[PDB]
Amino acid sequence: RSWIQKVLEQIMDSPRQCVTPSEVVPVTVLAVQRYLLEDEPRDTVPKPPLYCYDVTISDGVYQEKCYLDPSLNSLVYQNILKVGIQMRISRVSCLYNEKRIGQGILCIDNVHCGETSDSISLETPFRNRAHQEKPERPLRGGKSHYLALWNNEDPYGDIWLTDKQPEEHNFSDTKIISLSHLEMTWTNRRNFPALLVRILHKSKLRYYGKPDKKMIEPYQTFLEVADSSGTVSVIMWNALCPEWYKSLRVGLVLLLQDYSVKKSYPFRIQPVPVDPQIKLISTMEICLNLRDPPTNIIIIPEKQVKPEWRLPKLNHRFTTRSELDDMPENCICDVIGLLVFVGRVQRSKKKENREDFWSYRWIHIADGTSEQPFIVELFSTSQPEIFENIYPMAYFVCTQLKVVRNDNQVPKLLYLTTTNESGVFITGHRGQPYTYDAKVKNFIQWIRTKSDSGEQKNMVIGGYYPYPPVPETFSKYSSSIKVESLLTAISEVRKEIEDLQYREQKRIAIQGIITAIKYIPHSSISDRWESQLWREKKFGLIDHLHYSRVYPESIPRKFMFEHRKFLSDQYNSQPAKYVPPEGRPPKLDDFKSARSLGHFEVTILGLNHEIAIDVAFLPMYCPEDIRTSQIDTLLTSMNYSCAYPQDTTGNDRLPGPRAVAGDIIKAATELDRVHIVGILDICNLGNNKVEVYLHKIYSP
Amino acid sequence: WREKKFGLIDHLHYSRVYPESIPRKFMFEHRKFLSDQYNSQPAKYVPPEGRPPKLDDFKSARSLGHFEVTILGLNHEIAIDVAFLPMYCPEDIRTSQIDTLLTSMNYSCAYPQDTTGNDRLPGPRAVAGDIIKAATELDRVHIVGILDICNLGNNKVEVYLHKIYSP
Amino acid sequence: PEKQVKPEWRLPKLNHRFTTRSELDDMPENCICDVIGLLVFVGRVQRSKKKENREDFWSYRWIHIADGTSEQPFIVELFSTSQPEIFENIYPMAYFVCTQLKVVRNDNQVPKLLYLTTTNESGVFITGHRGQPYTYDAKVKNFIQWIRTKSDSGEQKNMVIGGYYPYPPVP
DNA sequence: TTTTTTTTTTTTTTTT
Repeated sequence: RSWIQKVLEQIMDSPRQCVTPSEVVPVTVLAVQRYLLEDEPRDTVPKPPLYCYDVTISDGVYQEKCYLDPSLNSLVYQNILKVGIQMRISRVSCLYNEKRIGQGILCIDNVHCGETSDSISLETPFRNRAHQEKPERPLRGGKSHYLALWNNEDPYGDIWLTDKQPEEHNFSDTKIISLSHLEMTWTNRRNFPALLVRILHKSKLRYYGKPDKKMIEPYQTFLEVADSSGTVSVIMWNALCPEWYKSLRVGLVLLLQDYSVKKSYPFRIQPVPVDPQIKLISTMEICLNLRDPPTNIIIIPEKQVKPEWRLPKLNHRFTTRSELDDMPENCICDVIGLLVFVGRVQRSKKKENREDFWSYRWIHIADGTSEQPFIVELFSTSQPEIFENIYPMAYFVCTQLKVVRNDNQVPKLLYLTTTNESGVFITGHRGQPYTYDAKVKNFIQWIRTKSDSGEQKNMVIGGYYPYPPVPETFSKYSSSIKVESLLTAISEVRKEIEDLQYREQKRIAIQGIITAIKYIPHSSISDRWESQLWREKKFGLIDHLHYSRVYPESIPRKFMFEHRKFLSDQYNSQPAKYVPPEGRPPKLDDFKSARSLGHFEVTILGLNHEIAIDVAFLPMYCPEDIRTSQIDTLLTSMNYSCAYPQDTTGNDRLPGPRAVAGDIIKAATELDRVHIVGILDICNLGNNKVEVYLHKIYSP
Repeated sequence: WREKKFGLIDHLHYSRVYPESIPRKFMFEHRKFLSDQYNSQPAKYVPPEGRPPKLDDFKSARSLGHFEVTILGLNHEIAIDVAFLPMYCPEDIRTSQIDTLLTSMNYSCAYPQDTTGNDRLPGPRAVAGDIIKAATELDRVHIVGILDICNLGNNKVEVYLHKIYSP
Repeated sequence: PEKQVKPEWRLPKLNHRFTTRSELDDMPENCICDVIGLLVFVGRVQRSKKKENREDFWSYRWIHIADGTSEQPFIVELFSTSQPEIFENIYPMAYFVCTQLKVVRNDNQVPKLLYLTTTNESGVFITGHRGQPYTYDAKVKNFIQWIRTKSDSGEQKNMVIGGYYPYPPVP
C-alpha cells in the first residue's frame, strides 16, 4: 500500500487534529502552486501569511495534492521546499473544503525537506481523482485560482486561455462612434454604442486581490487603444484578463460593443502616443467587464479593415545606442538588438506590500550602431514564456523603454528600464513582427554583415551582475542614502543575510579595516597577505562571520546554443512544477567562465576589533580595462563600461591574471590600518545559499 | 455529539418555530385577523376592531409535529440547530408520495384536500419515530442540508430544513 | 470541580504504576514505581544532614510495606513529603500507598539490597478498607482481596513499630 | 502601543 493512503485513513475521521503519522517514509514533491490565503482568522497576533501554498507530493503508488500549513511558508520563501525533493512529513491533519464536495485535504503541518530524489516519477496516478482535474485550482476555497510561485504579474495555471482567434463580424447596423464623440457625450447618453479601435499599448497584469475579500480572479490590465479620432485608456476587469489577456496584443483591431464608461482614474497616468497627432482623451475611460454573452470584445481581422476608417497605424520609436546617448532621461523609446548577455532573474520587494516581489533581470541588448550594449532592466511584463526562456544570440525587441540617466557618478549611468505598458518580443532572422521599420532592416543588415564577415559577438548568460556601480567617492554614494541607514554594523550583517528571500538582493555598507586578502585561482608571487593587526586581534573576536564562499551559479558562463536549455534553466526562477530532465544534463562547471580572473577572499575587522567578517571579492573587469583605465580602482567590482569583454584579442602583451591578482593584493595591502567603508552585495540564491560579494572599498 | 459537543467554536441556535410560520385552517369569521397576520405590513396605523383571537387557538394544517435537527460541521467545529417542519401527511407515506422521511415537501405540493378518514397508517406519533429512525441511520454520514431561510419581520428569522441529500 | 469536567476536553487521567513485590524483584534500578500494601513495621523518625547546608536535615524513616504477592516486604525509605500529619502519625496495620518510589538496587553485597526510596515528586496516602482513593486500579482490588482472605482465614501478619533498625547491611 | 500601499461598480425610457 501507499503511505499516502495509510495516513489518509489514519486521520480521515478527525478533522483539524494534529496527528503524528504512524510511519514516516520520504515523499517526493512534484509541484508548489501559490495562491491567496483567505477565510482564516486574521485577529491572531502573528498575522497570517498573505499567501499559502499547495504541495503535490508523490509516494510511488499515488500522488496527492497537499495543503502546506501556512506556518511553514518560510520553507517555500527560502526555496528550501523545491520541486523534486525528498521531504519527510512529521505531522499531518485533515480538513474538508466546505465549499466543495470531496475528500479530506492532507495538511502538512511539519516537514523535514531533504535532498533531491533520483526517482521522480510523474507517471504515478492521483489517489483523489478530483485533484487530477484539467483546470488546476487550489484545494481550499470556492472558485479559487493559482498565482505565479514568485511574482504576481506572471500569468500561471490553466485559467489563462490563449485560443481567441480573429472572427469575421459584419459591421452593418453597427454605429462604431468616434472616441472623441463618446468623450463629448458619455455623461448624457444611456446606451453607449460600439467602438472600432486598435490596441496601441498592452500593459502588465495588476493583481489587486486582498485577503478576506469576496474577489474572484482580481486581475486588471490597461490597454491603450486609438481610433481615427483620438485615443482612450481601456481597462479589462477581473475574469476577462484570464480569457483574453494571452490573446490580446498590440496591433489588433477590436470591436468593443457593451462597455462601461467611467470618469477615469486620477492616480494612474495615460502614456503619450508614439505619434503626437493622436489626440489624447484623459477625461474618459472605458471599462470592459465580463458579460453573459461573450460579445463585448471581438478581434476584427486585418482583412476586414477598410482604409476608409483610417485607423491609426502601430508606430514605434525604435532607437539605436548612438541616438540613445543623446536622449534626455525619462524619454520613452524602443530598442531592437542582439542579446549578448542575460542575467539572473533577481527579485525585489514591492514598496507597497512587504510580501510581494518584482521579477527583473538585466540584459545587454546590442546593435551595430555602437560598441556599447543597451543595458535594459527587464521587469516581468506578464510574458513568462519569453521572460523566463530568454537566451543570448536572439533578436530581442522591447516596446516601451524609459530612459534612465545619472551623471553625478564618474561612470555615467545610461540604462533603459521597462515601463508599465511595455512589451517583449523575440524576433527571428529578418524582422518578423516589425520588418517594415527601417531601423529593423538596418539591424538585420548588420546581422548579415557580421555573419558573412566571420565575426561573432561574445555571449554570456547568468552570474553575479550588480549593474548599478557605486560612485567613486563615499560622499556621493551616501548623498542618496539616509544617514541613519547609510552604514551598518559587522555584527548586524548576519541578520541582513538571514532576512533575505529567494533571489532577493541587498546592498549594505560596513566600516572596517582590511586584515587579510587571499587570492583563489578560480578558473580550473603572493596570493595570501596577512596584517599584523590580524595576527594580534584574531584570538579576541566575538563572532567571525564566514561568508567568503562563491557558488558555481554566480560565475557568468559563456553561452553555448547547444546547451541553451540547460544554461537557461540554471538561471531562471525556480519552476513551480517538476519537469523531467532530458537525457543527462552537463555540469555547471563544464562551461567556460565569462569572467577573466580569480575570486579573492577579503577579511574585514570592524572598527572595534571585536567582530570580523569574510567577504568574497569577485571582480568582473579584464586586464584591458586596467591598461586603458576603465576602473576607478583595483578594489572595485566593475569597469566603467559595465559590460563583458567583446572578442578578446589583445591579451598577448597585457599582464596575465596572476599579475592583476598581485596588483589587487598589493592595493589591498596599501590599506593596513585605514578605516575603509566596504560595500557588500547580499543575494540569496535559495536553498540557504546566500552569496555575500564585495562591491567597492571606499578609502578615506 | 457527546464527543464534540463541548469543543464547538460556535453553535448556532435557529431551532425556533415561530407561531406565524405554521399553516392554519381558515375560519371565515376571523378573516381580517388571519389576512393581516399573513399579509404585508401596513404603512399607516389602523386601530384593531375588538379583541382578535390569538393565532395559537386556530387548528393547524400539519398532521405531524416539528423536530429540532442538529447539523455538525464537516470539520467538527461549528454546529447549527435548524428546525424541521414536514408538510407531508400519513397518507403520503402510505401511498409513497414523499421521496424520504427527511423531506419538507410532498410530491403533490398541496395540503390534504377533501379527506374523510385517515387511519390506515399510524397517526402523527409513530411517523415521528420513523423520522427519528431515519436520522439515526445517518449516524456519521456526510450529508447536504438545504435550508429555507425566511425573514419574518422584526428579528424573527426562520431556518427550516428542506431536504437532507444523502451520499 | 470534577462535575464541570467535560469528556470532550479529553483531559489526561491520573494513572499509576502500581507494583507488587514479585514484579519489583524483576525491575531494574532507578525505575520509578508505585506501591500499595499493608504496613507491617515502622521505624524511628531518624534525621540526616543535608549535603548542601550543614544546618539542615532530612527526616526519614523505614517502613516495611507488604502485600500478598510475596513473602518479603517492600522496604521503603520514606523521607518527609511535606505531609507531617501522615508521616508523623504512621502506624502498622494500615493500608499505605506511596506515589513515586525510585527503585534502588545493590548486587555487590551478598545480601542483595532491594529497597525503594521516595523521590522529590512523591506522595503518601493512608487508605481505609477497600481502596478509598485508588479503588479503580486492579492491583488495589487484588490487595483488598488478599486483605479479606487473610482476615477471614484467621491469619494476621506480625506487626512491629520503632526500634534500632540500621537497614542497609554492611557487606 | 505602533503600523505601510494599490480599483474597482452595476444597470429598460422618453414626447415639446
